[PDB]
Amino acid sequence: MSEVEDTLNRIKTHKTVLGYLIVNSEGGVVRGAFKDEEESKNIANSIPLLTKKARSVVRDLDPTNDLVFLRIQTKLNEIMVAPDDEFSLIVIQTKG
Amino acid sequence: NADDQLKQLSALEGANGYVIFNESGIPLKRHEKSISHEKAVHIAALVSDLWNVSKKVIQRDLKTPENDIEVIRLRTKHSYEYIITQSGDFTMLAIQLCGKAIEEAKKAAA
Amino acid sequence: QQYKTFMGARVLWPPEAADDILEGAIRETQDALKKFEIAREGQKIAEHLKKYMDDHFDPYWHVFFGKNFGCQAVHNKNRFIYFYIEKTAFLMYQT
Amino acid sequence: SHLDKVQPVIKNSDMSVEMQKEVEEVAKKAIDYCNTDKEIATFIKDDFRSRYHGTWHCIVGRNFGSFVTFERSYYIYLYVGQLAILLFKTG
Amino acid sequence: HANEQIIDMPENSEMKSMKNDAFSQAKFAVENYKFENKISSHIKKFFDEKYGPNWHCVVGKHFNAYVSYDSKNFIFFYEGQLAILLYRKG
Amino acid sequence: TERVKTGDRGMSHKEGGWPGNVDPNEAQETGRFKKRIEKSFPQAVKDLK
Amino acid sequence: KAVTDMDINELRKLMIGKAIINSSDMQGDLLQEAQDVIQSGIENNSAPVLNIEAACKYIKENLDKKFGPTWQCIIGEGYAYDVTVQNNTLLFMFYNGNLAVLIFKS
Amino acid sequence: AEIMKDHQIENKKKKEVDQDKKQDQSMYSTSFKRCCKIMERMVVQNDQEDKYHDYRYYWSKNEGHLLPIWRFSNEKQRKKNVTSICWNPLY
Repeated sequence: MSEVEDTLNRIKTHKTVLGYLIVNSEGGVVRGAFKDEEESKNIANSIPLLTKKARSVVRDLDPTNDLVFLRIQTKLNEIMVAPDDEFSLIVIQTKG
Repeated sequence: NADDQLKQLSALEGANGYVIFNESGIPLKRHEKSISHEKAVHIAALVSDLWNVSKKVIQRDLKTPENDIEVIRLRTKHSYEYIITQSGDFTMLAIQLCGKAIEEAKKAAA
Repeated sequence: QQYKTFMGARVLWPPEAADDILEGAIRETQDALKKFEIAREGQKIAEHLKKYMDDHFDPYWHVFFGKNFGCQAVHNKNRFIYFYIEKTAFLMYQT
Repeated sequence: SHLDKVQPVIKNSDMSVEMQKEVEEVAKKAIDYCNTDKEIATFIKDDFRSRYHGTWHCIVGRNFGSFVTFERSYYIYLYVGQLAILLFKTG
Repeated sequence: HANEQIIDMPENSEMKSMKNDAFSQAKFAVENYKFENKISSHIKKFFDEKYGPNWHCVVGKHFNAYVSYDSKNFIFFYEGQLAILLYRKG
Repeated sequence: TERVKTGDRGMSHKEGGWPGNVDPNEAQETGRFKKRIEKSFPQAVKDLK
Repeated sequence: KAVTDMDINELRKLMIGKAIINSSDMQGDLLQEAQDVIQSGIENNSAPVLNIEAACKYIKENLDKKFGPTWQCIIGEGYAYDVTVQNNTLLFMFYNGNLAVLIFKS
Repeated sequence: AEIMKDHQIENKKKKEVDQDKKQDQSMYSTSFKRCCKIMERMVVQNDQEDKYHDYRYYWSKNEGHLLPIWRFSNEKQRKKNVTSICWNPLY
């Protein structure tokens, strides 16, 4: 298919995006498209724990209602994560 | 004056509830629609952990010195949207809906 | 019931046993325990001590050390030694 | 300045004032070091077991309650924000 | 659950009365008295009454012990969690 | 052998984390402490919201 | 209808006397004894509002007399623990809704 | 899980066949597609936030003012003319 593998190529090519990284449910790197490897390795380990911890937050308040999309916003950067059961998509977009 | 903002926040389209926290964890003021003190103690424990964890992780595990988190937007099933900000020591957790859920809530009220 | 610290060991202060047999006894256990540990191979160090008592003092010594136990035993006049070391309590009495 | 903000509070402390003061620092150090609640419990036990020997049991969470049999003068119950660090040694 | 005992009692010449009263007393002694020292005072006192004196018994949850005894008078059994040891000497 | 003394105590942590001087059950104690924080707080809640 | 109609607030209300076991390190026969005592125990001293202290006063004393002297039991809405226990001395069963019961023998 | 066992009425589908294939496009397909599509839009949203804040409520006596916001085009498709346009009656 062109459709997932093209959209993922499109959001990378898109201006003011550092890189898109797919995390496996077992905290593993399927695709990692950042500049420096330290950042990509760091993002691969650190962020999927925040999303699991942030999933337990929304879950406690209402255990029917599951996480569909998490967006953190830092001083310099934004961090946006779209979690699913099979895979999790992560991006880092610099604020305009 | 400091009550009028709570009245101003329910007035914004979509807004169900709000809950403010001290640096401690005590809830300062909540909405009457969201449960008072019972949920406000519960919802403090989660967000104070979620914040302090994320605050920590971005300064260490991302290896980005001097980059503190400003907002957190947990979007969910149905149309819930949990926005977490921080002004000075105090923090808070607003809950908005979307057109579909707002319309559902207005129909339920009707 | 009132314990006391003499020769780096925690003994029942009214010394039931004679103070020579007690001194030589405690010192041998401390010099046995410096070699073999109680945690690993704890059966061996008892049998070493038991045989030692029969050599230097009268025969048929009974030796009983544990982290937790409770015993009432009949013994000879001035032939009963009960001392703690760190946490482990060593009982022994001649017959 | 986060160490001044948390300000850990001690409801019930059946322990000496010196050993209590040590728990406050470890309790603060545990939370700012750890990424989740399960890790907090693990760090406290392991740190105390090293300092003072024996069989500790550590529990921490949002909402719980605790009837327990403990070594007298080895039980503290401190809550910090919404986390109750409860540690107790048994024989 | 008393997986490994050591039974060195006479058994032959109707002396099973002196082995069975080890397992029987232990059970009654432990549940009632509930104090390690006081068990070793009860079991000893009984075995002295029936089979004459110079019995030594030691009751502990965790202990090491090497000892001299009179052949076919020594039994080592676990009563529940607790580990009771009794034997004759002299 | 000296059996280590076995205290038995039963404490609930269903309540949230307050100070010590303040009682979590008592409504008065909490109500005043909230009014002490809002004396400063006015600018924060405007700027936060 | 069925699972789709059932919401969390309906599921909890529909059924309070349900029972669900997570972990079970303890032996099959000894669980059957404890499970019956804790369920009957909590419901008795549930009172108008659930006294979490009161629940674990009853369970502590019951499980001291029933089995061994140093038996430790804690219940709660939510918590994290690591607890050193003897072999086949531990049951973890949570009651319906927001009640997590850990019982063990130290 | 115990309630679904109690009441087996409309047993949960979405059987775990997945995509598999080991390597060279593993799954990357239908729940994950939604997450990719949502991510794209939300990445755009952040870069066009200035225009999106205007679009909703910029609020632009016998005078009118027309503001062009966005242009949707394609560089391959610059030869062709727009001709007819229409809106979906539902959305």
